[PDB]
Amino acid sequence: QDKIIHDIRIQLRKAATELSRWKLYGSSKWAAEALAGLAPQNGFGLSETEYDLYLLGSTLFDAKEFDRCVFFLKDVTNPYLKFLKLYSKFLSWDKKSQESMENILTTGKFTESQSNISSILKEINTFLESYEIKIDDDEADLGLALLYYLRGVILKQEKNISKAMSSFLKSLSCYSFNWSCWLELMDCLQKVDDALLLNNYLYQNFQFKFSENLGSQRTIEFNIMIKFFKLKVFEELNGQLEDYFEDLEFLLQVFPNFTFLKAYNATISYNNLDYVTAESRFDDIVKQDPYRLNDLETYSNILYVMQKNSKLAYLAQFVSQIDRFRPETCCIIANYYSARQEHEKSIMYFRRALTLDKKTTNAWTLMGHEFVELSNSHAAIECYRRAVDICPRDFKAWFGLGQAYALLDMHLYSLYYFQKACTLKPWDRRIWQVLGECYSKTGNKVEAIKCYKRSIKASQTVDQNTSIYYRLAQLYEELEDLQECKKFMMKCVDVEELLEGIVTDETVKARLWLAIFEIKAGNYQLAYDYAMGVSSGTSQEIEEARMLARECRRHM
Amino acid sequence: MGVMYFKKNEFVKAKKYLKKALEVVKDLDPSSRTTISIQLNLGHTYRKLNENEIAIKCFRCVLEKNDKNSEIHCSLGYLYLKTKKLQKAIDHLHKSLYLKPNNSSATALLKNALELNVTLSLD
Amino acid sequence: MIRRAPTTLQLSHDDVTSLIDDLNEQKLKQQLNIE
Repeated sequence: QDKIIHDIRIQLRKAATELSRWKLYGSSKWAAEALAGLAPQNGFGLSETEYDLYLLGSTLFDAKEFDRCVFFLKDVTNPYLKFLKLYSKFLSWDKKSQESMENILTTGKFTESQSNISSILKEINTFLESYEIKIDDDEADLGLALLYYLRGVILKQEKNISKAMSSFLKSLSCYSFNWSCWLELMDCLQKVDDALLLNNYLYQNFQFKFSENLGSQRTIEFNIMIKFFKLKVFEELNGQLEDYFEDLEFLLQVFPNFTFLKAYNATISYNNLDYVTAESRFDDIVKQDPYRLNDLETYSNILYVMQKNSKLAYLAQFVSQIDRFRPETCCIIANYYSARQEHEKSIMYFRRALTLDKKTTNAWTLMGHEFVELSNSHAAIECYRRAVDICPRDFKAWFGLGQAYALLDMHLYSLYYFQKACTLKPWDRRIWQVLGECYSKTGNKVEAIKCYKRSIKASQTVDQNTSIYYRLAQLYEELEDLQECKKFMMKCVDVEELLEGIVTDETVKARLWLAIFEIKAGNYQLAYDYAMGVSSGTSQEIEEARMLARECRRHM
Repeated sequence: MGVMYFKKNEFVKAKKYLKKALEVVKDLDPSSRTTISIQLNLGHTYRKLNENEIAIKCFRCVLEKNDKNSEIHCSLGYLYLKTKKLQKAIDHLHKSLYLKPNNSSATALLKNALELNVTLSLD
Repeated sequence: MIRRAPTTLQLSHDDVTSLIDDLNEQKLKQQLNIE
């Protein structure tokens, strides 16, 4: 620490004010909030005849009169005042850029297209090419980073992801300590192997502009929120972690009582499916910052699994009391109605929350689940599709499609959808088993076993493996490996001893088949032993086992 | 003329004239149904000529130029199905049927990709 | 004076069906080698 923390305070004060100056609410909100957690430097390149336009442009933007700002700055030769016009020009188009299909679902009304950004993108390229000083060398300043960041997000709109990375990384090199720029960098990955490749780029190829930044900040490893970058990537997708635990500790010692870190830290418990510890960590945040509403839908999601409706209802009452039209408020309320089995009304509030941001967390997927319980099976599959388009890293979106298509007669579609989600979260025990069950329709029995044998290993606890053991024998019966059927269906019989003789229905079929098989093999004494082992179940199995027992005794 | 010479199954003078047209208009007409059309046609000639490699790149650059187009996605899926890259073609197919409702040929090609996915047993 | 859309042609039915048939050939002959 020592002067390192003091050096952060001064420079973080900069990122809080200049970013707020040029109408970037999201980035400045994080930076300003980081001042409170952490335990008037002014300057800009402007002339008196041009400084008025910035006041003119800023105050019209604040009054939310977006379009008139564009006209009043029709010509601006300032290096980075042009960004403010172009930013307003972009958002003016975006609010009316609603896809026709997606709009029917998000509203339910059931009733020039994109050429603007093509001109918007071309303008940025034209301005930069004709600009005096490029990104190279120790030139450039904060203002140029905004232009490149704006250029990057427009590029992501046309799904030019490959070039989008180059623009964003180029903006961050010029100016660091901009949080909103890195959020858009998250959505560019949509894969696991590139993250380490991108990590290699930062460690070797990437370099910072020390001219703008303060001391001990050009270096990548002494930088503080490069850890924030590493923290975010390894929670969205686990993969293989590099220094994840060590750098997390250092960031925890700094930034005391920082609510975002605690919410992130507790979200790890939810990702690890440790609900009991998740509530305790979440609850402390509520006491500290009652009026913070971000990432509160995760709190409702955790409470939904525990089904603590009494606790959940008060959370909805408390959340809705202070604010009634933020996306997390409506999402929590919509989650509440589901607990009351009113799946038909939860869509309404999920619908309302979506119209607020239209790029949220997994609120699209939760909308799809509520349709499934209504047996619509067609709104859900298309509702699930929209979540795929926005965030292709969402496990639940892909799984919902494969699960929904499983109910549908055509199971062949479900294989591909499960395969993609399989790569995203290979650690889940359910997805491997469900993939194998749907994959048996394919008729290629060999690959199912490689999937099936991975399901049992990933299933951890052995008692749930009794059900899938019977599936292994059934598939092996389709091949000339009836002996292999015996050994595995013997294994589930052994698990009965481990499970204190639960003698469930699954082992009832397991025991009777083995007596029948051993009878066919001439081992009457052995088959007689399992004959009395089926002492419970349906009447027919009791009668059949007694017939096997009666038969075995005659041949002894 | 390039289309004309493509129609008579010559596939050499068509390519030459289309390439000449494209080098003439390298500087101007970045969009607006002229660069898109010529590059798409040249890629289609390359596809029929079985030179799929450069076809991949030209179809990709057209796709990144303009993205809402079912024909480009269907042709790229066909190009991938010509090789063995089914993992990177089923997504393009699905996007193509998302963009345009029927696409009967695209539906048949996607169905064939499904039977391939059933047959293959890759890890 | 206005120019209409220039002539562009896409995948016909005959060539895609021929590729379907060839694709069936190659997913039909290899399992004979396996068996």
